[PDB]
Amino acid sequence: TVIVERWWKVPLAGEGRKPHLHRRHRVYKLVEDTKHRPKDNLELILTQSVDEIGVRGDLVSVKKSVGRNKLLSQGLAVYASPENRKLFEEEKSLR
Amino acid sequence: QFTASRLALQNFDMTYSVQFGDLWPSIRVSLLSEQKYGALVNNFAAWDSVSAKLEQLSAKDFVSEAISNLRCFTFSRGDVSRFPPARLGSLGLMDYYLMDAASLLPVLALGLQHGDTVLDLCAAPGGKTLALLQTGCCRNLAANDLSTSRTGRLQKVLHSYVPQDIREGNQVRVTSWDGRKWGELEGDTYDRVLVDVPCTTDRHSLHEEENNIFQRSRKKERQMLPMLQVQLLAAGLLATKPGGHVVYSTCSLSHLQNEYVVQGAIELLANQYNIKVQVEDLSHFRKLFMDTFCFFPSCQVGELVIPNLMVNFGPMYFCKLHRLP
Amino acid sequence: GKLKRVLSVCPEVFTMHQRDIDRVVKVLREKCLFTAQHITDVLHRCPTVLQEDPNELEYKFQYAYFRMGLTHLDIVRTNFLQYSITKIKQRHIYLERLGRYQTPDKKGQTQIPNPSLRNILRVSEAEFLARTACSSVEEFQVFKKLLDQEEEEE
Amino acid sequence: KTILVKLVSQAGTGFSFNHKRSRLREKLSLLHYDPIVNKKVLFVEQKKIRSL
RNA sequence: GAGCUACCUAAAAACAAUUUUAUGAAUCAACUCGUCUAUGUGGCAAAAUAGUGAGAAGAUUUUUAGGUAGAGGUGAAAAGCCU
RNA sequence: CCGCCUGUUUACCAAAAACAUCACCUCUAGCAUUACAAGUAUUAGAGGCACUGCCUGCCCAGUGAUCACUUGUUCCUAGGGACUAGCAUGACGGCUAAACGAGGGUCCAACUGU
RNA sequence: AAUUAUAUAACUUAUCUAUUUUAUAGUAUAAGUUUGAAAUUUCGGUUGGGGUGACCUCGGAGAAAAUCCUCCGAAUGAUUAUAACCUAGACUUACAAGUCAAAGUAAAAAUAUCUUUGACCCAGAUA
Ligand SMILES: [Mg+2]
Ligand SMILES: [Mg+2]
Ligand SMILES: [Mg+2]
Ligand SMILES: [Mg+2]
Ligand SMILES: [Mg+2]
Ligand SMILES: [Mg+2]
Ligand SMILES: [Mg+2]
Ligand SMILES: [Mg+2]
Ligand SMILES: [Mg+2]
Ligand SMILES: [Mg+2]
Ligand SMILES: [Mg+2]
Ligand SMILES: [Mg+2]
Ligand SMILES: [Mg+2]
Ligand SMILES: [Mg+2]
Ligand SMILES: [Mg+2]
Ligand SMILES: [Mg+2]
Ligand SMILES: [Mg+2]
Ligand SMILES: [Mg+2]
Ligand SMILES: [Mg+2]
Ligand SMILES: [Mg+2]
Repeated sequence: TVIVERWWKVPLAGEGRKPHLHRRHRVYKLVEDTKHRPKDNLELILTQSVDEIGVRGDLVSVKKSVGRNKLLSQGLAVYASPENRKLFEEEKSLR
Repeated sequence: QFTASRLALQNFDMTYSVQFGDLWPSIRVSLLSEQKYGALVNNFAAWDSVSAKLEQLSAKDFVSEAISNLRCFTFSRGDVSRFPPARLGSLGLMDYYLMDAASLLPVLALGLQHGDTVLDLCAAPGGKTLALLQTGCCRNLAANDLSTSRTGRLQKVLHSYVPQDIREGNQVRVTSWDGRKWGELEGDTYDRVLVDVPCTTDRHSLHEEENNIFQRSRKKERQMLPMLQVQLLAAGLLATKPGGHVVYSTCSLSHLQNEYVVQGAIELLANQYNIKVQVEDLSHFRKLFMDTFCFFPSCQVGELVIPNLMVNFGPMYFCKLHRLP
Repeated sequence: GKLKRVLSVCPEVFTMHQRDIDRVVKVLREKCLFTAQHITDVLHRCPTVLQEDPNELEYKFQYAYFRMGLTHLDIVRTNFLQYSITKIKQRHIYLERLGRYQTPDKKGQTQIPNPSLRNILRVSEAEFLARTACSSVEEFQVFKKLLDQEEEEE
Repeated sequence: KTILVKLVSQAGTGFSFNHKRSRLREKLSLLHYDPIVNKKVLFVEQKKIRSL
């Protein structure tokens, strides 16, 4: 997402009121474009055996592209939500 | 919309080509290209130290080699190496003067004799003075320049090189008055006098855009140059004592500004004032300096020097005139 | 046959990346205003042009177009681009200072007939100095060094 | 040509004043009044400011 | 705002007599245009009238309906024309 | 004299020597479902320019002569190789050419209240 | 001419997909670079009207306190044993800027002579 910032100051409006804007308050400068940020990883718990990643019940940190396109869409994995973690850990312990 | 330099080039092509015939291409190329400088030691503090340093660089004094009070170091034949900039000496004077070696010919061939007095009619900053001051072992001297700022420029040069004690002697006096008017003031005063009339400065004229004699406004000034040159030469001829020597020097190549100027001075001197000037041959001088200088003997009067790429030290024209009475 | 000569002189034409080939062609078209047929002629005649980087080919062409007053056809006919810039400047500048060469005027006329381009470049230096310029070999060597100093100062 | 240079007090104080010297001669050094110490002390050239 | 004018689309229409031939040929009406002179100049007319002139089977002329719109359109280029 | 010719133009001060025009020349483009075009290099678009014949036509690498050297352009180190034999100039003038014109001039005859 | 220019045309780097064992393909977008279809804005003064020339600030000399009157020079340089702080009273002057200086205090054992540029804003440098 593109994030912008005013060049010109906007005077304070008050507590319940809204500022009145002028045509000079429509000039912006770009502070950041989020698409260029370093990428993160996605946490998932495997539900079925898969090559080179794991077998079952093991949390895996994967690239967002792979996790959203292959594992979750095909049903091989589930979100590492607190509830999903709790169910899988109990099954592992009993096993 | 021709620039000043283009006008200078156009005028030279039409005339110099005819005068010099097949040599014009050789002369033309050697002007537009780089010039060669010759280092002249200051004697004084730099008599020994710098001369050894320059020799270690293989730069060789042509005057010293020819003799085999003036020593000027020059590079080998066809050597393009430059000279390092002048450096400040321990004693408080500048190490050496870098100038066009050919510019020193009028001094070398002036036949200096001890116990004399000399005048520089028009030497604005010229080393022709500073070099003379080195030659002026036993000579009172005087300097005159038409301009004001250029006169002060000379005095600054004198400070850097000439030690004060010598300057304190009356040998160094600064004046700025019209040369022709100066003739009336001091008639038959000095044995030897050097008159360097303002010339076309062809080398500078092409190179320098500013204050070029070939500008449209200065056309009248350019046209009248020969007449003014004659007036200055005649005034010096009167000023020199009976039996004195004078030398007429110019930077230009024009036949009009070299032979006609001197012939008019001799003719004007010959008739009106009942005086005779007899020229002194420099042919032997020509042969001695063959190695380091390039020239052609066609000119009836004077020893004109031309620029050659092998030895790019031209152009210098200098004629010697001795007043017999 | 055109491919045969190109392959022999410039074996890397196939290896070169797309970007490199396009820039050489684009310079010849947009900046040099060469026609479609001439472009094929130049590539076949002097394959080494492809190796040469841009911003040097453009300078070489403009040197002839403006300073030397040559035309598009003359450049193609004589294989001007084949020669090195150092040779062009060393010889042309020497003649110009001597007064033996003149840039054509606005009208397109020259007071003196200019020397043929083949005599300037194609012939050997010894013949070029002896015949085209009628100069001395030593003078040219001095001039080359003097020109080198000027470029260094530039 | 001449160059403007900054002479710095060698008293341990930072006091300085600007002087002129020709670029041909050597670096300058001088005696001058130092207000903070209230004595005459040496000032030695440390930096070049501009060319005039 | 293209009912005037510029160019285009669709559907229609007119061209006698004479000589040549077999045609952007010829003489000359209808019809289209507007060379030259006089009258007129708040005129019959905000560009006309009277004579005299150019073309007249063709790149001809004419009717009906539709299209292109102003930072634009149209132009056998007069910086012409678009109430 | 100018323009090849029939045509066109400043509605309301210019109809012409200007614009267009057959002819000739340069440049750009290898392709489909709304123009070009239901088309494809003898095609399409953009631009210049009278036609016709007639003199003037020269940047092929030089000399030997399909052959050897000398050049040139490149590399590998002043030596050593590689390449240049699958091609081969051009730039003006005087021309007009009969016809044609409400074009701009000169002249003879006739004619007349100019 | 100055200022811009996701008109087009190219590239490059990311982003998103494919593959590939790093790798070449592409690309509903963002950031750069290259071209420039266009867009907004302007046309110093005195010299008859032109045409070439010039000239516009400060100082010196003549006319003598006028001039488009007659001339020369300046946008520094050299030497300096290094020239502080504080403060009566004055010159010059539309404003702005520019000159000279007693007493007191302080360093030393008092002034460097030659003799001529540029406001404010806004950016610097170091301590
Ligand atoms: Mg209609
Ligand atoms: Mg109608
Ligand atoms: Mg009929
Ligand atoms: Mg009409
Ligand atoms: Mg007719
Ligand atoms: Mg008719
Ligand atoms: Mg007809
Ligand atoms: Mg027109
Ligand atoms: Mg007009
Ligand atoms: Mg209207
Ligand atoms: Mg016609
Ligand atoms: Mg007609
Ligand atoms: Mg029409
Ligand atoms: Mg009209
Ligand atoms: Mg007509
Ligand atoms: Mg009319
Ligand atoms: Mg026409
Ligand atoms: Mg007509
Ligand atoms: Mg008659
Ligand atoms: Mg006091």
